[PDB]
Amino acid sequence: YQRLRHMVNDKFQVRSTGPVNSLTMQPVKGRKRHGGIRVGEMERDALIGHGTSFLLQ
Amino acid sequence: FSIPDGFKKCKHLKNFPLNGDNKQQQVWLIKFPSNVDISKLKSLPVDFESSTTMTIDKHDYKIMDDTDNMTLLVPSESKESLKIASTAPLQFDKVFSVSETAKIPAIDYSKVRVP
Amino acid sequence: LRLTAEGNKWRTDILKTSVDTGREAAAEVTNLDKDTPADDPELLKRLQEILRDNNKSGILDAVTSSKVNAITSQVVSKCVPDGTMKKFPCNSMQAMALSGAKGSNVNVSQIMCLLGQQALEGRRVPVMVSGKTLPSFKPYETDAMAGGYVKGRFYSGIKPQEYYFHCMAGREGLIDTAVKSGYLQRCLTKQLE
Amino acid sequence: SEIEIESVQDQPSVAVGSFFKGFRAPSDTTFDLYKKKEKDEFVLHGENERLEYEGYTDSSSQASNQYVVGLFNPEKKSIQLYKAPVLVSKVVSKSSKNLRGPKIK
Amino acid sequence: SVVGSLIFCLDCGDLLENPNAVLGSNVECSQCKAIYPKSQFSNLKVVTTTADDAFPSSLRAKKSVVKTSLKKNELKDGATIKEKCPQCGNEEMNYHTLQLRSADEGATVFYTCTSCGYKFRTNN
Amino acid sequence: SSRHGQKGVCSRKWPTIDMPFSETGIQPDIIINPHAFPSRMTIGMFVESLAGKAGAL
Amino acid sequence: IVMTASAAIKTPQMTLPIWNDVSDEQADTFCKSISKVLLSEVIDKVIVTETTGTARSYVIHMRFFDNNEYSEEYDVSKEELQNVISNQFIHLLEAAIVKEIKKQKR
Amino acid sequence: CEFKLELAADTEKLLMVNIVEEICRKSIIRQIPHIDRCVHPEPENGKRVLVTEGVNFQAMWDQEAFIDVDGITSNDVAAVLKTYGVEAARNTIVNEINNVFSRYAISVSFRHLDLIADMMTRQGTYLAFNRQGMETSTSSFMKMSYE
Amino acid sequence: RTADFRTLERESRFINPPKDKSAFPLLQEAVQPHIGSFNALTEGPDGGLLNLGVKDIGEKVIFDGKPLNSEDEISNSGYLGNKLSVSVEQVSIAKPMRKVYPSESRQRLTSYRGKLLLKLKWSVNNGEENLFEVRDCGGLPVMLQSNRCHLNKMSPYELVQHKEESDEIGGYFIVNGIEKLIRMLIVQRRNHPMAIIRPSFANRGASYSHYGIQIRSVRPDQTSQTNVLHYLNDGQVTFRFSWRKNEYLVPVVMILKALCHTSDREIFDGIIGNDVKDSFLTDRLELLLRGFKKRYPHLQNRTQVLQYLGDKFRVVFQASPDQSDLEVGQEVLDRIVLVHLGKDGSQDKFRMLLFMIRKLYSLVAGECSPDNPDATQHQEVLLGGFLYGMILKEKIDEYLQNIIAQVRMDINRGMAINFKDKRYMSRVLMRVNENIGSKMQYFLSTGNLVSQSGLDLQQVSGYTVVAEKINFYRFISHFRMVHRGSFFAQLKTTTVRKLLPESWGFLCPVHTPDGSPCGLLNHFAHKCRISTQQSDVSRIPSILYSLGVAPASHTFAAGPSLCCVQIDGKIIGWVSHEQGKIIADTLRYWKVEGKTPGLPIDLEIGYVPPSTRGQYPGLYLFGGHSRMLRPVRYLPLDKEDIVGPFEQVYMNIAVTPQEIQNNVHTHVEFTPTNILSILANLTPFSDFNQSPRNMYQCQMGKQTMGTPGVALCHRSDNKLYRLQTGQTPIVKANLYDDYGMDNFPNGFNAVVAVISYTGYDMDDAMIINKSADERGFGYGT
Amino acid sequence: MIVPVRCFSCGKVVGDKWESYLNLLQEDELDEGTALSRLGLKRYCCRRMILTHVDLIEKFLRYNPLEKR
Amino acid sequence: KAQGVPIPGVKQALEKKEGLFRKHMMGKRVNYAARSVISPDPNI
Ligand SMILES: [Zn+2]
Ligand SMILES: [Zn+2]
Ligand SMILES: [Zn+2]
Repeated sequence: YQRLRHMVNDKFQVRSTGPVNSLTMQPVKGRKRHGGIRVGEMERDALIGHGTSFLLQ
Repeated sequence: FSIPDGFKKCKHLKNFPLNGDNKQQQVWLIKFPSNVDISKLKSLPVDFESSTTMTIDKHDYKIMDDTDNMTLLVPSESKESLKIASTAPLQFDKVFSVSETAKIPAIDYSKVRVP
Repeated sequence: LRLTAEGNKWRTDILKTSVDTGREAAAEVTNLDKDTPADDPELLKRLQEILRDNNKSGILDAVTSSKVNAITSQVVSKCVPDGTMKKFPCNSMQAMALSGAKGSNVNVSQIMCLLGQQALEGRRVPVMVSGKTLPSFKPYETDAMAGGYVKGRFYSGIKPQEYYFHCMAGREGLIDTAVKSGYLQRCLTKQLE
Repeated sequence: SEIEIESVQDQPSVAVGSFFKGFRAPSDTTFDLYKKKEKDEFVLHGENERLEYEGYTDSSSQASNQYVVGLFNPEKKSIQLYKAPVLVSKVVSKSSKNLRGPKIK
Repeated sequence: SVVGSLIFCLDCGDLLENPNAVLGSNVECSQCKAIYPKSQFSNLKVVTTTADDAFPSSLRAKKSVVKTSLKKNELKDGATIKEKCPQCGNEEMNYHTLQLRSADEGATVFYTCTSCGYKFRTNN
Repeated sequence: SSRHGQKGVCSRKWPTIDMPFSETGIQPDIIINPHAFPSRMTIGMFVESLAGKAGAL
Repeated sequence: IVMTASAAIKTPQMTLPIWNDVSDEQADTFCKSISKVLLSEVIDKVIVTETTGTARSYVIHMRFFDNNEYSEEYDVSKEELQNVISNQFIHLLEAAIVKEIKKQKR
Repeated sequence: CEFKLELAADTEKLLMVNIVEEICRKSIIRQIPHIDRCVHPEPENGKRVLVTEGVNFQAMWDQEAFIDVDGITSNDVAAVLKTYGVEAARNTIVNEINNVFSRYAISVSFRHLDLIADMMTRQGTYLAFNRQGMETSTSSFMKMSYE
Repeated sequence: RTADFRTLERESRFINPPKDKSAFPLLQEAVQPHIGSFNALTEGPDGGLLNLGVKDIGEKVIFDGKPLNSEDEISNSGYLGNKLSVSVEQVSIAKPMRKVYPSESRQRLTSYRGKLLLKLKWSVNNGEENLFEVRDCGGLPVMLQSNRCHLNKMSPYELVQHKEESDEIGGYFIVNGIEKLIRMLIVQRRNHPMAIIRPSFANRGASYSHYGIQIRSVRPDQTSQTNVLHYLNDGQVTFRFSWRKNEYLVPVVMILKALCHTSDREIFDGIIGNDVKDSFLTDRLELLLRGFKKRYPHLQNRTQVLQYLGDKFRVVFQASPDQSDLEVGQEVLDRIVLVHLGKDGSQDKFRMLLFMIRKLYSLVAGECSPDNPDATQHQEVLLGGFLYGMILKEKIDEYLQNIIAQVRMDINRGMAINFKDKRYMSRVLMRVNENIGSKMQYFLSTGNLVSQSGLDLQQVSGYTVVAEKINFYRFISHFRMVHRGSFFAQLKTTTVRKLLPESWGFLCPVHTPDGSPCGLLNHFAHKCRISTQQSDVSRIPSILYSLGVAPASHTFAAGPSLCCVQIDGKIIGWVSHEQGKIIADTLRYWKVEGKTPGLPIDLEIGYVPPSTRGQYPGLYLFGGHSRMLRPVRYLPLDKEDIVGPFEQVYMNIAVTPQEIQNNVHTHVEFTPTNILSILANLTPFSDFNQSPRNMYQCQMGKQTMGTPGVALCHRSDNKLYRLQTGQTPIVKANLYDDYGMDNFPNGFNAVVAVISYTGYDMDDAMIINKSADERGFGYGT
Repeated sequence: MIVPVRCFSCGKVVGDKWESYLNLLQEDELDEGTALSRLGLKRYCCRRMILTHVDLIEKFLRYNPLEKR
Repeated sequence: KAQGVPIPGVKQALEKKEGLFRKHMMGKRVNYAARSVISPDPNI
């Protein structure tokens, strides 16, 4: 057996309230910088899908 | 012209028996490798078509014969140098080419193909 | 993964008819009566005509494939499960395919019987300008193995010639996944939201 | 069928020069042969009122191949062999030796 | 030397102009002003045949010694596996193999019925 | 991963008391699920298993 | 369909439901009728004997397949072939040669 | 068919074979407009049909003795819309999208397809899900967030 | 009685690093195309590559206008003037040394730059007086374990004593502390006319067809120059080439008449052989000859053609202002048309050009099938060291251009002084950027190709990659990895990625990555070798002529109806197809036999038999650099034979000796393991695994936390992954020992049970024993 | 690196049996199998522990930044 | 619609890649969120 060099979650992160960009005032990009997880157009579409307007809000 | 350097003009040229009577005359062209000695051989075995066999001091040869531009220049006189051969331009009656052929050994299958 | 001595005998006997299949199909597409020999000079000239055309080679590949795949189906139908040494419910390899836990009878047949005809982009194995499918095979060889038909199984192993053919099939499967609904769904969702 | 040879000449006498397909010439002009001293290289040169002929031997062909020309008898069945060099001959015209300025604009 | 529709000089080897473009009764070479013709050169003709591959058709395909087209039904599906038909209940069923998605993902099976002729797609 | 392209993430570090124990008294170092092999068809690993055992003994 | 609503589909098709009173042979004959041949499809060989005279003389010989062969493969008569060559082909050939003379001199 | 062509002395050399070849494959003796080949496949679910490799309804309308003119199907949506109307094109969209899924043995509820088709035919035309079809939409913000 | 592991032998070698020849020669044979390539840059016949390269761009002349100041003569008005001729006669890297070892650079995080020596030739007033000054050319990176490097003649005891690995491979460059290697590239096979159908050719110009010929001519200094032939729908043939970064088109009948004095009938006999009755050819050739006579009626001799060519290219080739149109014309020919035959070989260039026209016409008619560029048979491998030498030649050409630029600045202002003064030369030279070392350090640090010509390559980036040492398996695979090209990665074509039978024994069928680099980032077979140079090539025409090859200069007959004999793209003669195979078979016989001195074993004998609408026939022999070569067992004599991918296509090579069929087999493989890579061979029972799982293992072994080295206490790498408890495999291929993989363990032998018990293991999840982990099982740092 | 203390699978001390194993292969000239048996390793898990040990520490030690040459 | 890399205009700012509307309105980076590798569990 061979042990592969990659950590299982090297991309393991958690953010409550971290730093934000000046222009958008939205969570800044960067795991180590206490950055935010992006909720993209497809996740927006899925939240519209469930008819779950407060989850989208 | 005069050029190139180290080249001397050919003054003496040996006689060529050219007549072209009629029981007729035949002009032959032969190709030979540098390895074989022409002055050593006093007899050349040759037959019609591509089929030929020759062996001169361990080395084996084959005389390829083909039916069918090259121009033959025959000396009329030693002082007249060289002139184009004609009867009525001239072409060779029979053209031959000596090719060195080597005998490739038969594969010893009983020794190489093993279960 | 093992077949019984009885079951393995059936496998070798059905696969013994596959040697003729290669030349039989090659003689059918070429249109030659009494089934001409594999080394026939007119047949070899006729197969060359097929080699130079993409459509003609397609007719040859589809005919030979259907015929060798019929030999594959026969092996699988006979040997699995009536020829397997260990049988269901104890044969776990067989059990997982039948239960729907993991795998299918196709995977089971590649393991215990044969890999079959290695199909590349709907056709057989690619062939060189010389008429050779590999430097090991004869130019314009009328054999199923030369076309990519693997008689070997993963339990017994694949013959070096067979293994190279399998690799071509494997790589082709991988590239299509990498190369090939994001924009199609995005266009509908923005107009239907 | 073994054919006998009467005489062999290792001295310059008769030569062969290839031009192109369909070469006639006036058939009254002369061709001056030259020699350089393992293997000897030959140079051919001719002159005419409107044309000029120039020939030479291939360096890669001379050291590797030895060409010979012979005359055959229909009754005696004997060949008289004479060594002949093959000269790659080109023909230059009156139109040649024409050129413009070394540097134009 | 005359070849087909081409007329070449015997002295230099230059291609002589067409007898219709230049002045009548006499033709001359551009390199050396050589004396020509002989009127024995004759009205030159060239027999140019068609490519044979230039006209691809169903009839030209029927003129080929090898098979160029398959019959309406004379082409049977070779691959067959014992599987229960979800349509009604049949034993004989055709199949197809191809490795879709990533190198980690499994193989997809494409089933086909013989009684009706219904295609299928299921990985496991 | 084994030398047969059978990679898997560490789901848990199972205790030896809770681990299945052999007749010999050995508990496996690594546990591979049998449902991995029917789809991958990595029979090289299967023969590697009985070869490695034979060579160890 | 969904993304481009193309009026120029790659494989445009028509499904024609045939009656019961029309047989399998009749339907196949009908398929051929809709089926259409081209001058290329009936020609076997073309021999052009270019003779330069006076005047460039071009002897164009159209060697077709046998009359019964193309009539059974394309449903085309010899009369149908005559009209196309005498009205279309020669007018199209003359226009192509004139265009090639201009392109040579341009 | 033999015919002689006489050209001027100034016309000189020309590649007649290549010129003839190109015009022969350009010359039509026959062909029904917009149709290339008509084939006879195996009867689809018991229905006796003929599959055409082209679209021209008005031409097939003349073959009433062979074809049932009230059942002549076509995959080309725009061609169906032009001759038979918006509701016919709408029915072609739901059938054609279904053919794409049924081939890969994927079942999609017709409630979805009917909605998609109704949205494409909302303007009485054949609109696609793209910048062009979207032009006729009230929300400029929806449009701005598309492209 | 077994295929055991060396335990006693291993541990003794671990303590005692050999003082003699290093163990595992296959490991050094793996980096053989890398080290060898860089070795040929200075060592070998004709002083390596650079000396030849400087000669090609040997002189640059800049003239500043001045009055001649002589007596009454029109020469004063014409004063081109006096030429401050400049030249370079020799360039040589001295060393990267006060000797300095490679290891110091790694700790120091600085480039292991070697000092360059560049001496000039300054000639003025037609070179009456010339002064040569040896000047620093700047600093350039030097490959480790190369001739320039001090470790070239080193040993394993000695390597450990110099803080390196006992069996250190090399092949890479230490640049700013980062080990970077030049990636090998798949490029068109040198000196071979290729008939290709491309729709790209049509969309460029007016009435352009798909048909065309492409030959990649290579200079002895390894720089390439591609010449393309185009068949226009008019019946015209055009010659395409590239200078600077622009394409240029010239009529083929013009480039033919410039090479040597010939008649229109000499061109006719040269292309059309005894097949004079072929109406297709009779018309096409008339279009060419009449077209040239119509367009250029004034060009009636070789000199006029050269002058017309010189007049139109005097600006682009920059050859001015004293160089005549005859000189510039010849300069164009010598630098562009079929450069593989080189200068003083215009007769050879003429013969090869006629052959390309006949091949082009055979492709249009259909007599010849198009050659596939994506296939392994019609390609070679551009080695790193050769690429390094090419860009070096480019930088020294730029260096000379800069000297002239400084003189042009000087003469266009203050005027300063004369060229005969050494003081002025020394003043110009220190005002010019001579740091070529930094320019070469940039290429090895960015992979970006900055060039005035752009070489004969399509891409401009990614020529260099970090020699990633995360584990030895990934590290050794880098030096066996070959890429088709970065340009090919951005294409919708799948034919390029397709594994082909032409790759058998050259390109590994298993070892290719998953996803985007699939079928593009290939790996060579473990027994595959790449040509570093050529020898005895000059003695082979003598052997061929003796075997019945009729000389091309006397024969005058061409076409697919007859066999064409060529040696490294040099058409030497003509023979029949029957005799063509006889020569090809008899050559191979005297090749394997150590009795013949003029015939080398590494020679490629590419015979192409005649076929019905198949490949263009001929006897295309090869001996040159970059060729793909592999060993096989030749059935008669039972001896080793070296085979290339071009000749293999028509060759019948059995896999196992039991599969040898009578009258249809000439060769047999030594071991079928010769067709796989190092990593592909290392996979246990791979002939029992499914195809994509064997492929995934190569990628897995490359990503494993194993041993990146043992000399880590003298390293300073970005990041390293080290398995603490390495173990030797019980189940292993014997080639594991042949590459001494026990020096770098990649895993551990574990008790594995195929069981569904815990419930936490399912498809992509596996269970590890707690007590095993507690005992240090699979621990890493 | 060095011989592991205890067998990964069961926990039987293996670290004291490395140098003794090489002595049984060198001086005693025994085979791999019989040597392991004399050390008291009958389970195949304990058997592979020493049998499969590489001992890269001897290769690693040859680089010493504390002593000259 | 200028020059012919220049400084981007306000039109370019609203359409940088996918655009301000797509990258920062229709989709957004969020607070009170976490990411991790999933592991199987039959006991939950
Ligand atoms: Zn003339
Ligand atoms: Zn059914
Ligand atoms: Zn233990």
